[PDB]
Amino acid sequence: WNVNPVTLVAASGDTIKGSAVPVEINVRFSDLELVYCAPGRWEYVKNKQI
Amino acid sequence: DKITSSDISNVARKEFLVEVQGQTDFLDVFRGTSYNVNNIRVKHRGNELY
Repeated sequence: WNVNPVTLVAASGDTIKGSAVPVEINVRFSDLELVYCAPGRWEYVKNKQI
Repeated sequence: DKITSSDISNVARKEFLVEVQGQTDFLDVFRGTSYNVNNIRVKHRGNELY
């Protein structure tokens, strides 16, 4: 991560956040937790890298 | 729900437009408690001498 980026996708369905357009991680270290959350929403937290 | 840590606790600053002349001192420096002697910034918009 960084270098060649991540690409995270909530495809149509239930948005990760907002637009749900694929959110891309160029952050070098990163750790991902997103849950399916009742407002059809997948919340991942501020690119915590550790 | 991403959570954040910050700076301002470990970095803060305050700047004075001078009036009335006089004003040879500045009290409390920044509002409360203690300034720390070891690191000093006085700026005339030139950064005043050590």
